[PDB]
Amino acid sequence: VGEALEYVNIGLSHFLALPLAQRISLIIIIPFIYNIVWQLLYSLRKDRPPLVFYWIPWVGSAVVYGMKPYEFFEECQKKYGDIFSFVLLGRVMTVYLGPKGHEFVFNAKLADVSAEAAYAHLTTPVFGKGVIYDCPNSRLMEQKKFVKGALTKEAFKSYVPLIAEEVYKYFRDSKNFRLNERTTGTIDVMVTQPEMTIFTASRSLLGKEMRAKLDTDFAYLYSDLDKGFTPINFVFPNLPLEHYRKRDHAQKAISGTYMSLIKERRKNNDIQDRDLIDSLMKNSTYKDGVKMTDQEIANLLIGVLMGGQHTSAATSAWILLHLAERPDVQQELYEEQMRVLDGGKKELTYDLLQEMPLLNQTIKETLRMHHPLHSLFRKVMKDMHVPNTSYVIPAGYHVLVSPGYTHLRDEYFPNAHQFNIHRWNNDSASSYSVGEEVDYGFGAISKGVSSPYLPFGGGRHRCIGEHFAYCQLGVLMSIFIRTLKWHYPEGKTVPPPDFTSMVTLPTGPAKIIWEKRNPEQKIGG
Ligand code: HEM
Ligand SMILES: CCN(CC)c1ccc2cc(C(=O)NC[C@](O)(Cn3cncn3)c3ccc(F)cc3F)c(=O)oc2c1
Ligand SMILES: OC[C@H]1O[C@@H](O)[C@H](O)[C@@H](O)[C@@H]1O
Repeated sequence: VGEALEYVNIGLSHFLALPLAQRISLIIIIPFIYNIVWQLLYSLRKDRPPLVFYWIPWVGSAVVYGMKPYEFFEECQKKYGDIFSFVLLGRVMTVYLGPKGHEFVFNAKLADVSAEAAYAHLTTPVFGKGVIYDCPNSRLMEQKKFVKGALTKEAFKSYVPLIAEEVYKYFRDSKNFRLNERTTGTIDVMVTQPEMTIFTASRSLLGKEMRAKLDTDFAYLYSDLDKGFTPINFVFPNLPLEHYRKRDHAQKAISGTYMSLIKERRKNNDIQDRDLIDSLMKNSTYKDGVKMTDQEIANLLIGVLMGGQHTSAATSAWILLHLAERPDVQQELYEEQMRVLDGGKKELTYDLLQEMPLLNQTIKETLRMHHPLHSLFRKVMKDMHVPNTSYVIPAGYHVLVSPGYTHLRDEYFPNAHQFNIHRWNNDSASSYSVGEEVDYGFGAISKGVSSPYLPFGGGRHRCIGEHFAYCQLGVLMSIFIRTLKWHYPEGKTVPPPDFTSMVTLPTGPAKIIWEKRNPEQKIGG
């Protein structure tokens, strides 16, 4: 042994007498070989879920998971079952597919997992400090409560005409439409839908003043900030490049605009119930008496508007794209519009939107086939035992849940790759809590999260924007259906999703051809 330990020291010094080319070679080949050896030893472990084999250390399965995560999940499921782990850019990700996985991740105890440890670098450089994932979970819960106070049924009743006004304004003024001058045209829906989404959301949630700013060069800052909302932030949140300086500058200037309005309303004591800014000005004191700063209010507004921006814009893009090859669905939806709105002689209201089940089923079905968020993550903070298994998920791992994968499984949605709005007949609610409820701080929500359909997540991190999204999408599609027909250019069909973007938006350019149902119809103003 003593002689062996001498030759270890000798071996260590001979390593350094190696030619530098042979040294860097060993610096590479040794981790490769050890990674394989480590995986082979790891597969022996019975308190660990199977780990997907991978050749490149640290990188792991990043390429196949990044580009086609559902195909990746399906292959891993056949080989290993519903629980399995894979390496992703230096992280170990433990996936739990299906309703039991929804339950394991979305209902995990607060002390067991942390969303903000998974997401802080993704969002904080875009939204700003002190909100969403740049704060403890208890602050997030109350921020969600504050925002939900502007998302009441009475708010939605007031938002519907404002959103309708913005859609008609876009049809009238946008170069993509100009309905008073053109009866047919071609659009890229990943151009039109982001613009319609920010116009309708800024007008209703942010209010008249902030919508007005979008008619100026200030809109360029929104574009700059929006570019900053990218999954590259997971690995490179800050780099000395113009991309990041334009983003940071936009965050400062946009939040500065929000703060200017806030401080001006406070100065004049002009604080009503007009928008989410009014609401947060009156309702943003935490339960320990600490008040959100004006900077934090502005940053929360950015986060809310930006999250709702990308999910909603992608979703209305997918609705239009699925309907472009379904003139039968367009026709059905049009008949429902004519019946509910008395041939168009009734103005659309929030109440009447609730009397349009087929419209709401079309949104529901689009969200089944196109979950905007294919993977939701948490960092594991304490060792977690997987029930009915011998598995223990150790702290330092991440858990990954994918309701969007199960949305596309035949076992839960027969013919899952068929767009069929009638699978939701007499089940047209955006979601339906069936039994026991629980309040994490922002209102009672469903205690169970085992539904195979979870477009809005569940548990403490559940979306609070579901009813706003349905309101916004409902008004927008109601008007689209009543005003236009649309179809594909010859030989085109629904594009595949881009799974590497911030949401699973359509791979572009995704073009449709519209035509006015009434070429003589004029939009005033
Ligand atoms: C069709 C549209 C949308 C879909 C499918 C959707 C989906 C989701 C999902 C799956 C989650 C859970 C995230 C997780 O568990 O990690 C979530 C959370 C959230 N969403 Fe949405 N969302 C949509 C629109 C919106 C809108 C319009 C807003 C704002 C008005 C919004 C704001 C939020 C917020 C504040 C959270 C809470 C994040 C947390 O607690 O960690 N979402 N959303
Ligand atoms: C490369 C592919 N991969 C795998 C690594 C990706 C890619 C992008 C993402 C984005 C995610 C994401 O943006 N989550 C945050 C969000 O929940 C979104 N959101 C909910 N409702 C509306 N927006 C949120 C919640 C609250 C809010 F105030 C703003 C928000 F933005 C995510 O979770 O995972 C990802 C995984
Ligand atoms: O969002 C518009 C408004 O909705 C109202 O019902 C809320 O009570 C207000 O706080 C909010 O400003």
